[PDB]
Amino acid sequence: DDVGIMQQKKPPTVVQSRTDVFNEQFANEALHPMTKVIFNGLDVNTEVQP
Amino acid sequence: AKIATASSARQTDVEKPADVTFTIENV
Repeated sequence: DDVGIMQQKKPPTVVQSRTDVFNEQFANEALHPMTKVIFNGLDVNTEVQP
Repeated sequence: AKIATASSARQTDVEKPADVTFTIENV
C-alpha cells in the first residue's frame, strides 16, 4: 500500500467508434483486459504547480 | 531504475556419483 515511483505497464488504450454511422461487427477483440477511449488524443492538463 | 520489471528463479539440484575414499574410519 504505497505510491509507486517507477513507471508501470499498460494494455494499452485504443480509440474506436465516433461518427454517426458505425455498422460494427465485433470480430476479433482478444479477450485480454484492455482499454478503449472514445475521444482521440485527450489527456489535456499541462499545468504544473511547484 | 526506470521501469519496474519481474524475474523468475527455480531452486537448483546438484549431485555426483558417490566417490571413492581410501581412508578408514573406525577401529
